[PDB]
Amino acid sequence: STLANLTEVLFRLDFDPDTAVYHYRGQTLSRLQCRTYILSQASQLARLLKPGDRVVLALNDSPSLACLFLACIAVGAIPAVINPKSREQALADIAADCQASLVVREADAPSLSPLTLRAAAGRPLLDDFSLDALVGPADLDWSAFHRQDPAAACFLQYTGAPKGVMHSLRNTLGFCRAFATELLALQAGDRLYSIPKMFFGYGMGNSLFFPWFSGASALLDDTWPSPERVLENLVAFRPRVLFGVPAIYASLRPQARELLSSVRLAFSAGSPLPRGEFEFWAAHGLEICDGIGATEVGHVFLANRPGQARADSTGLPLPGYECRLVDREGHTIEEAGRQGVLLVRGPGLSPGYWRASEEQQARFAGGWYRTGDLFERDESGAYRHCGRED
Ligand SMILES: Nc1ccccc1C(=O)OP(=O)(O)OC[C@H]1O[C@@H](n2cnc3c(N)ncnc32)[C@H](O)[C@@H]1O
Repeated sequence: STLANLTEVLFRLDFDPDTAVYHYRGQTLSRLQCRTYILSQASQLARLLKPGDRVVLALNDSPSLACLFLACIAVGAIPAVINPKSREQALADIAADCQASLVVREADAPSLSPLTLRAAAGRPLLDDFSLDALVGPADLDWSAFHRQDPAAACFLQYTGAPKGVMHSLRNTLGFCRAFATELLALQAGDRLYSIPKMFFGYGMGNSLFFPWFSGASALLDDTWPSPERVLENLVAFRPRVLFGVPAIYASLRPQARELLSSVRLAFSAGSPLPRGEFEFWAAHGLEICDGIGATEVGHVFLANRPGQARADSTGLPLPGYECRLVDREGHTIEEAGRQGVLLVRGPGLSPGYWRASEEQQARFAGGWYRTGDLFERDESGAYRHCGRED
C-alpha cells in the first residue's frame, strides 16, 4: 500500500481548522491551535525517540494528553495511555511489557526503576512536559511525519498480566468510520462528552479520535467524574452526544431534566444496559443506544442503531463487521436462542497483541476475535448478552 501516518491523515481531513476540537477547564482549542502545537511538540519528541519506540502516558484527560499522544504518532512512536493512578508495580509492569522508552506521568510522581517525565503543576491548557528544558524549544515548521504501512502497529491499548492491543492506521480509521460515521452519523460542530477516560479504549475513540475524524469537539476533564462534577460539566458544556455506561445513566436519574436539556444522542457501553434503565429514560423521552466494544476490536462493533433501539438488547453488527456464535466444540451456531461465544471480524479488528504467548494470541485465531462473551441471537438477528464463558 501507500505509507501513511495516522496523525497526518487526521490533519488532512477537510474540516474548518478554525472550529473547536477540544474543551478543557472552560477554555477551547481549535483544530489549528492543536495541529500547530502537535507539530511543534513532534519536533521535540523526534530528538528523543526513534520510530517504533514505545511511550506510556499515565495521564488524566486533557488537551495536552491528546496532543502528546498524536505527537508521538507523528514521529513514528508507539504511545499507550493508561490509568494515571496506576500503582507503581502496575505501571512498571506495563512499561516492561512494551519495553517503553519514555513514561510521562503527573507531577511529583516517583521514578520508574525508563526515562520518566512529569506534567506541570497548575494544569495548564498546553503542557510541554519538561521537553523545553530537556531537548530545547520546538521547531517552528515541523512536518517530518514518519510514514509506515497502514497495517503496522501505530499505538497500543492496554486492557491477569496486562495485554497490549496493537492498533494500526487502517483498523483505526476502520472503527472510526463504522461507529462515528455509519452508526452515529456525527456531524461537524457536535459537542461530545465522554465520561470514561482516554485510558479506556471506549474513551480514547470518544474523546481523542472522533473530534478529528468527524469535525466534532470533545470536553476533556482531568478530575474524576463524581456525579456532582458530571453535573457541572453537563450544565457548563451542554453536550449533544453523551458517552456513558449503565451505572452512569443510573446515577443521572435525579438529574434527568438537566440531561434532556442538551443531550440528543446517549450511548452506553462497557456492560449490558438493563431494561429498567432503558425504560426509565425512554419514558423521559431519551433513547439510550446499547453497544458492545472491545479493545481488541478498536471500538463498538455491535450496537443498537439510533432511533431503532430495543430494551435488553445489544443490537446488530455494525456495517462491515461480521459476528458469529460458536458452540463448545468451536462449531458455528446457526440457530436462534442458542447462546454461544461471540466471534467478531471487521474494520476495527486489531492485528494482534504486542507481546503475548501463543495461548493469548489464540484469541485472534482464524481472523476473528474471540470475545469470551456468551451471546444469543433472536429471530430478528438482534444479539443479547448472556454472560462470560468458563
Ligand atoms: N474498548 C471499548 C471500546 C468501545 C466500547 C467498549 C469497550 C470495552 O469495553 O473494551 P474492553 O476491552 O475494556 O472490554 C470489552 C468487554 O467488555 C464487555 N462489554 C463492553 N461493552 C459491553 C456491552 N455494551 N454489553 C455487554 N458487554 C459489554 C464484554 O465482556 C467485552 O468483551
